[PDB]
Amino acid sequence: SAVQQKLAALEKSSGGRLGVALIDTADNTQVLYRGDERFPMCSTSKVMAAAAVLKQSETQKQLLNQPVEIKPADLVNYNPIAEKHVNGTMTLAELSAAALQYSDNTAMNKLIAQLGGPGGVTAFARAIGDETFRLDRTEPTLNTAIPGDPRDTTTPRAMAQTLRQLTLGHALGETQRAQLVTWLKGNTTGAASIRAGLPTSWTVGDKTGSGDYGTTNDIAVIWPQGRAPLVLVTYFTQPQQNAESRRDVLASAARIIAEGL
Ligand SMILES: *[B@@]1([O])O[C][C]([C][O])O1
Repeated sequence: SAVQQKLAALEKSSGGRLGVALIDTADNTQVLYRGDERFPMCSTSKVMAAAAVLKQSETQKQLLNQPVEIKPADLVNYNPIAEKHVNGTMTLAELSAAALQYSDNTAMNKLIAQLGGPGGVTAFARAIGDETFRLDRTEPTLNTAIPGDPRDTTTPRAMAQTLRQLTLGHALGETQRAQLVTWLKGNTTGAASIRAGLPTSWTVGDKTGSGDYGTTNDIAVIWPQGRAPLVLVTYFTQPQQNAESRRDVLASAARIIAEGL
């Protein structure tokens, strides 16, 4: 199609490897570019950790209000929110919000621990039918994004389908679903990624991700005004270990997708 030619050309101009999956919920059609290739998830994995805790709260009604201590030893490389609560507590809700809306790495590690380790996050994925997602490490080492390394990867197709189920489907209870959507809509790190390639009137909830090898990711649910929502996953990684982020590629891919609709 025209879109796949344009995405292929974008990829060629960028010098990296681009993965795209769009689901149009109107007719359930899919647009895929390298949709079945594995990409390092980096912080896009945090959506799975938050959703897993949300699933736990369906039975543990008060779980999200459970205070969790933030100790200096818990601090890793990027903790914009946890930093503000060292030697104090944050609720599991506040940690989920920090993981999603500020990409706090310490918060992500507390969610993993709540789930009993990375195997606990991966288990939730299998439970909702995602047999591709795999989380193997904690922050910050899950961001190494080494070419060919299957650890901490998923495919654009698998992630799009799963993000659809979590936000638009019923993988989560109604209250949990609404909370996840509210959290994603309030993401603060995505202004230069998918959002930048779309009309300003469209409502977007997304989770960005970055890591080594110039890995630059964004996954988003999109509510166009008057139109059925869309799910868009954009994964991008590069061959140089110290390559710079390329959020512009994510915006250009989003723009090319928006043109085809
Ligand atoms: B994710 O990828 O987003 C930011 C942090 C930096 O380690 O992780």
